Amino acid sequence: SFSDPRFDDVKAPVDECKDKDMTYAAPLFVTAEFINNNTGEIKSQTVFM
Amino acid sequence: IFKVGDTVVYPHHGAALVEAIETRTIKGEQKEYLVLKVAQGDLTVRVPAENAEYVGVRDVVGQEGLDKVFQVLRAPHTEEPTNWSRRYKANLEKLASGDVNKVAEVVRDLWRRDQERGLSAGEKRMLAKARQILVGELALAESTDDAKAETILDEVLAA
Amino acid sequence: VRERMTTQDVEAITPQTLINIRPVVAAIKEFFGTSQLSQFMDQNNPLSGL
Ligand SMILES: C/C(=C\[C@H](C)CCCCC(=O)O)[C@@H]1O[C@@H]2C=C[C@@H]1OC(=O)\C=C/C=C\C=C\[C@H]1O[C@@H]3C[C@H]1O[C@@H](/C=C/C[C@H]1O[C@H](C[C@H](O)[C@H]1C)[C@@H](O)[C@@H](O)/C=C/CC/C=C/C2)[C@@H]3C
Repeated sequence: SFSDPRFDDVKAPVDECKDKDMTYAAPLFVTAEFINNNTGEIKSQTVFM
Repeated sequence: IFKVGDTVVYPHHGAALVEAIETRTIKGEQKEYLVLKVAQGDLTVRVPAENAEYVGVRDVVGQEGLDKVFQVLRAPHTEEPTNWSRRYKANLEKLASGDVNKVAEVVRDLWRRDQERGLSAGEKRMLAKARQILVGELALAESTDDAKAETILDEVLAA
Repeated sequence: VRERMTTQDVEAITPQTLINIRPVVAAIKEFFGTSQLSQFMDQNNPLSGL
């Protein structure tokens, strides 16, 4: 499965990124979910996308 | 059987903790889905309490199992033919099997090996991963720390 | 994921093991640079940016 994307803050502000030639990014976080049909499970992590 | 707080050992993902029992349902039957989180990958597992023995969950091991794995250690007598690919396949099948005594047998075999000649990179990563999950099991069985269990190993690794 | 759903063994895998984010991050980085629609901001007066 795939559900609930949520963001963090940006890792570095605007002028510092424009100075040090880094991009102006922010991380994604998505709660994945793996379900086994035969025996019954969920496996819920917080996958860094 | 199960209560809140039992550090019950999941087979492959090491030892885990329980939080509660979810009475969620499929087809109207509210099964006892025990919510069982681990500390390794921060993943939470919900498992129905009926087929917990079918999936092979297991309670924590005691002093008799500690003496049994110490008996499996400190006994250096083994034979495997020199075609190391067969040895690699055998211990990988072991590692997918998931038994504490066999895990101890393979980490003592690889300690005997790298103590003697030297290992490959994948061999060293194999020994490190199996040794780390054995350290986690022994620490959560003896209710103590990683460095304590590693010193316990280093004094029982054929010392 | 559909490939390694079968080749992996069951009762051992997890969404941390199943997921490879590198084609997604390569698609994003291949869009923002080296595309037609992603161009430099034409700034020599504030009308030109607008
Ligand atoms: C031909 C073309 C863009 C040309 C390079 C510029 C526009 C040509 C029209 C004109 O002569 O005015 C098409 O552009 C896009 C996709 C296909 C085509 O790209 C193409 O096939 C050609 C290039 C596509 C991407 C290039 C990316 C990088 O190459 C350098 C850095 C990056 O971008 C280029 C700069 C683009 C900004 C231009 O801006 C123009 C003025 C200058 O020509 C440039 C400052 C201004 O007219 C500006 O206000 C208008 C931009 C057009 C908006 C985009 C339309 C579709 C610079 C040369």
